[PDB]
Amino acid sequence: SWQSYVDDHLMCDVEGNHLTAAAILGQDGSVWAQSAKFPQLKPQEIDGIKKDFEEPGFLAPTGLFLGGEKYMVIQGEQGAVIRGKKGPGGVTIKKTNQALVFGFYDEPMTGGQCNLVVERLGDYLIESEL
Repeated sequence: SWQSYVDDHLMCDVEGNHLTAAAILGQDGSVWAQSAKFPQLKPQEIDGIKKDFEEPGFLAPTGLFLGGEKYMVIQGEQGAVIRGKKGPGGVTIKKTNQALVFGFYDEPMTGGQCNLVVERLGDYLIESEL
């Protein structure tokens, strides 16, 4: 289900650590599944994300805001992945055909481990035509 993807794919422990929160939202902004601590995102934030996927670099000067919190944009994949850092944590956002997979991490988990779980699920949904 969309909820087993969140709980079993995204929240699966990678080297003992797991995401602080995860979710799959439809690109219209609606939540299909989310973990318990996932943030309430604003409309304008979901819009900035979609705009950065069309015009990469759109978010860098201003920051990646999620839940009213600022993230500093870090290197991603054009039109495919947006990554950010906020102190010892960060977030990875993977764009699929119909969705947006989000992954929030906090130390001791690393960015590489968050990228791994988030992007692999994203490539799996993309394969299933989602």
